[PDB]
Amino acid sequence: EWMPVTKLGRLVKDMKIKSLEEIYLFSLPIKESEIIDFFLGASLKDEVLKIMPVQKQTRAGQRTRFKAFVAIGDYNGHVGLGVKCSKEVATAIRGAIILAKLSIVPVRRGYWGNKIGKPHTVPCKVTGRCGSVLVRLIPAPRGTGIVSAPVPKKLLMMAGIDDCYTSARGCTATLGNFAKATFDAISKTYSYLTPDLWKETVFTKSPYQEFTDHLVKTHT
Amino acid sequence: GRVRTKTVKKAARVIIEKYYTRLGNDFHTNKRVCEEIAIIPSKKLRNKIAGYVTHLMKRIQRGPVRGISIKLQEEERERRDNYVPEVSALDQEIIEVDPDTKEMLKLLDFGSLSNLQVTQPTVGMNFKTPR
Amino acid sequence: TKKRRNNGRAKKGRGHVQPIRCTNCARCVPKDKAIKKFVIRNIVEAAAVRDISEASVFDAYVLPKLYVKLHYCVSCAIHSKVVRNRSREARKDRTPPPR
Amino acid sequence: MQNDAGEFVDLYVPRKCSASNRIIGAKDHASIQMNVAEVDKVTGRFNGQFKTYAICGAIRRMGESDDSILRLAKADGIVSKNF
Amino acid sequence: GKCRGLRTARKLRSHRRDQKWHDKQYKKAHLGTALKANPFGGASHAKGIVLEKVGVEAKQPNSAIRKCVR
Amino acid sequence: SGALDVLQMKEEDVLKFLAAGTHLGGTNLDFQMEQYIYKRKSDGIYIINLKRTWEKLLLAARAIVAIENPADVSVISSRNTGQRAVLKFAAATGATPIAGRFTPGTFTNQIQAAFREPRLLVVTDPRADHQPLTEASYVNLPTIALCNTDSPLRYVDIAIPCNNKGAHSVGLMWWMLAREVLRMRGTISREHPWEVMPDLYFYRDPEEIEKEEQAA
Amino acid sequence: VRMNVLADALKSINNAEKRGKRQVLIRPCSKVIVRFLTVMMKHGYIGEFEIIDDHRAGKIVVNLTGRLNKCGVISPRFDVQLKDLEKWQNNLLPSRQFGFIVLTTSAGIMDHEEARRKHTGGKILGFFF
RNA sequence: CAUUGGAGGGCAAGUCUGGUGCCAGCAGCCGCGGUAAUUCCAGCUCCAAUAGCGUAUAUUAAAGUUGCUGCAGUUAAAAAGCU
RNA sequence: ACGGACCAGAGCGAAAGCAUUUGCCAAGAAUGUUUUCAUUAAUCAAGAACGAAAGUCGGAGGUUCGAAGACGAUCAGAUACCGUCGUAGUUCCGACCAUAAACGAUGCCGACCGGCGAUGCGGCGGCGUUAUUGACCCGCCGGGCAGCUUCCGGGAAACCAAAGUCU
RNA sequence: UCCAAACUAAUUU
Ligand SMILES: [Mg+2]
Ligand SMILES: [Mg+2]
Ligand SMILES: [Mg+2]
Ligand SMILES: [Mg+2]
Ligand SMILES: [Mg+2]
Ligand SMILES: [Mg+2]
Ligand SMILES: [Mg+2]
Ligand SMILES: [Mg+2]
Ligand SMILES: [Mg+2]
Ligand SMILES: [Mg+2]
Ligand SMILES: [Mg+2]
Ligand SMILES: [Mg+2]
Ligand SMILES: [Mg+2]
Ligand SMILES: [Mg+2]
Ligand SMILES: [Mg+2]
Ligand SMILES: [Zn+2]
Repeated sequence: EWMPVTKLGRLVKDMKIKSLEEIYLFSLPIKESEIIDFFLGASLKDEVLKIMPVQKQTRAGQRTRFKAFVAIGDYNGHVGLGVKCSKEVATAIRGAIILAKLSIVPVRRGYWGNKIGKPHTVPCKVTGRCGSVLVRLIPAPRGTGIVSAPVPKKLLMMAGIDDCYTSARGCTATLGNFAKATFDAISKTYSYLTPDLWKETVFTKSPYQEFTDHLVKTHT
Repeated sequence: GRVRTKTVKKAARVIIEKYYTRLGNDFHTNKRVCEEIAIIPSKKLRNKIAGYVTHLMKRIQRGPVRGISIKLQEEERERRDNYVPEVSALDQEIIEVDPDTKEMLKLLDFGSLSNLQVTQPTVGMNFKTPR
Repeated sequence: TKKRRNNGRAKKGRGHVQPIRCTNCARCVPKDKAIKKFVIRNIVEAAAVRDISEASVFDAYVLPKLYVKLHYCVSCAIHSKVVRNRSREARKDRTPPPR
Repeated sequence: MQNDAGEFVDLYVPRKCSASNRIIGAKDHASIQMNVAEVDKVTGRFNGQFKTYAICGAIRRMGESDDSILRLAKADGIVSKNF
Repeated sequence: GKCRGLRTARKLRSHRRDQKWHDKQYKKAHLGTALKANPFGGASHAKGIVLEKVGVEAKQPNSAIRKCVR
Repeated sequence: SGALDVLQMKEEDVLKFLAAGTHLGGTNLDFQMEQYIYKRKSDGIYIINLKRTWEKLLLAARAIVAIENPADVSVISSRNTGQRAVLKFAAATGATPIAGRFTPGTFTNQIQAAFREPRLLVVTDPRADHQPLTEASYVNLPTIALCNTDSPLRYVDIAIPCNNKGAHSVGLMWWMLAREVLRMRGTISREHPWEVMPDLYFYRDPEEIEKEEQAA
Repeated sequence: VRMNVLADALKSINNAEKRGKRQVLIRPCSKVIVRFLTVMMKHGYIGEFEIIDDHRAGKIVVNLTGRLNKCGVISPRFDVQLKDLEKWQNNLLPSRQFGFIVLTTSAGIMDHEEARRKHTGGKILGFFF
């Protein structure tokens, strides 16, 4: 019973966009959860990272709402992270899955050395930065595993990063800035320009452009 | 303390847009109209809605009202909108320019263009406000 | 924390400015810190100007002025309501109040 | 980009800003990709062809995307040389 | 900042050796004053003689009587 | 645009630009608008180079013809000197006009009523229309702007150096733009003038209206 | 004062890179900089650079391709043996796949992959990636 | 005939039952106990590592809390009054 | 004794600090320069000069003000606030003393990195006004004190064009 | 610009 309300949501439902790669090429702002449910559905696994209570002092006692940290992502290079504060536990956990789905980013995997098989670790030394926390991701060799704190390990496993050495800094006792600084790190593995990507970009035309005809008789 | 709430002001504006042809400047006439075209639950509300329509009828009669589209007024400010005089305002055939305006036209390669009578530039350089 | 970018005074390229005394309570205030108020209040109080001018021995006699430059400390200028407290973004505003 | 066998092991190759040669990221939502129409050399009507330029958002937040597209179109000769 | 030059090892080694004294765990393990002050004398255990049974009151909010020996 | 003699300026159009006063700029100058300026006068007024503003205006026209659905181009003027020209622009070219107050979230708040997702923005003034320029940086949306000497060119992607302050010079630059859209599409021809008479687009003052109703 | 000319050269190239500029002035030209830029240019991170002679320590205009992430110098020029070179590799370079440590060996100013081939150590100048 | 420690949280494992009622006690740390104790004393269960396992003390990592790699020094500890 | 108004987010000084007129003495920055020398430099344990106020020791002087002191009030008390007197001190000359929220709570030298409008000094250029080389006007260059503005970047943030160029 | 000081050891959210 999902009716899309966006121009991008119409082309997804009408079987015109075949993967998220056609969206991530053009940096199109995802504003609907079902677009992620359409492609990556029945492959995503969720996990609640922490339910922390926050309090607002009022003139009649305290106004406690509940804040929810939800990790999402299939184990093959996509990770979201959603934060939502609500008055109820189940209300917060539901809505923070949506915000986690609207932040699915691709994770570029790379090789430590001797590029044999499938890419298994981070391509180079990246570093996230959130709050006082900076989380560095160092490329490990093959059977190393993820040598890290238990909070970003749940984020790095859900990217299909098999191998990483992790350095941390700052107050990692707050989980919010320590989950985001991890999420800021793996979301710039594509933002970094290696020598592999110096070949000039051929320009494919935009999905709002290569369906102007299918779009105008249906979405209008 | 006679301030009218939003449920009276919102209902009165939708009546006039739908039924401007029936309304006048009599309260008691529009009192009978407002019960004819509307399911108003109470009589004391009915006098307030009719009392604010008749107040608006004077403002509509003098000029336009912010939020109310009158088809007599909307379609006849279109003559203000769709207006073209018999001569354009641009075809002047003698255009007062500066020597710097003329000297750019030479670098624009239109120095052989017609007159565009130059004016003497002001010798003051008094163009800034005192601070 | 720091509340104003200058420190409530106009001392930038020097080390020490000479002090003056508050005209309301004689507190030593640096000269750039003090709330300066130049008043050109008339000496006549225009409720009384139509009595002084009808009683003059002249006909066209412009009444004189009174030129007092007042100084204030921050304590007295607030208490006299010469100045007021402002919002955090409204402190960053140096245009004087209009006339 | 590829393992030593030659298989392209990637999800996608990202675009590069055609004025700064840096990666247009996944969530760089200020990054545009505009098209400049091509006209024929005789009548000046739209023939169906176009040039594609992409400007990343940081160059766009800098306020230099104006001169950037202006320089990228003087290389194709779309803008006149005597600008 | 810090000196980085290639012959500054003495400046770096001596500044370090002076600034080691400004934390607690180095200071008490190298003065010998605290080693002089604990009654074990650098040992883990000691045998003694009970002189007296003493009652020690607990610090608040706790409100018990802690049974100790002198 | 392109050193094609069919796309050149055709001096008929120069007398329009001098009669409206499009070559006149402000007394102060933005550093990024420096390349479009010819020379400052004696009264502080900068002179806009008309060769520069002809190339960008034709560059701006190529960006609109590259849009397939004509209503994907959205045109905004919040300042009243230009609200008439925007409506009559989209009446010809088929664009999507937003006259008056631009409500925020029009491009970002996907649940409300007026939520349209364009592919191109054309505005009148970067300082006055800063709000949709700011929101166009959230949705990958390139913007064309009419710009003066003192305009901040932040999210402007094609700037047309003009006089967007006078009423006669706002409407002319919208008129010259609409004419070059329909010529490049081939809808109207360029062997004969166009039947619109460019003072159709000019903003007329409310006291200027009623003073000629007895004259006309 | 200015103690190190190579450091002020590489800091100015690094600042103009992230500002997105195309060209950059490098004030005083030494021959160590020129030999440093060619190693950056043979591996293709910078364009052609023009050297300007003004009858003192000249100036260099450098074309920037937009490929450089970080050109850094190492102070002091620590002597590096071939035994210790791989420990500098995983402290300076972001990956084992790209990036170079520039050495000055007796056979000239070299990147670190060439010095393994030639089997020689040297003092470290800087790095770029 | 398998012990040694635990079961509020850190931290794997019970809102079980009985006693005690800021007492006796526990508790490295935050804490628990003043009459319905998820923490005491016991029974039942359960957990952990196992012929081993607690506890005290020196010490190393954790500690980018001594910082060569690698710390800070506007307001958190801190740039000498100035040359 | 003190130098008001003029007197400023203006100047000068290493900082402390510096304001009536005129004369004398020595200093100095910045600018100008197709002069000269040719690395003479940068930062600095030890050492050295300077260092408000209060205080100390000698002389001189003491108008104002005023610790201490004495009263008058207020007060439950009031050896405080407020008032009335008033020592040392405040003033100068010659020695000491070496500390201040001695603060931009921000070492110094150097490089690079956004705009914009002003300001002070020096130089240069430019329509015209005005006086018998100055005064205004429009810019340019360099050092300076600052401001506004910015998603440069940074930061725990407040905020900083430096506290930026730092995993 | 008159005065205006103090606040269970008796605990359980
Ligand atoms: Mg001082
Ligand atoms: Mg436990
Ligand atoms: Mg240790
Ligand atoms: Mg370590
Ligand atoms: Mg520390
Ligand atoms: Mg402190
Ligand atoms: Mg200091
Ligand atoms: Mg005077
Ligand atoms: Mg010393
Ligand atoms: Mg003294
Ligand atoms: Mg004496
Ligand atoms: Mg008294
Ligand atoms: Mg004294
Ligand atoms: Mg001190
Ligand atoms: Mg700092
Ligand atoms: Zn006072």
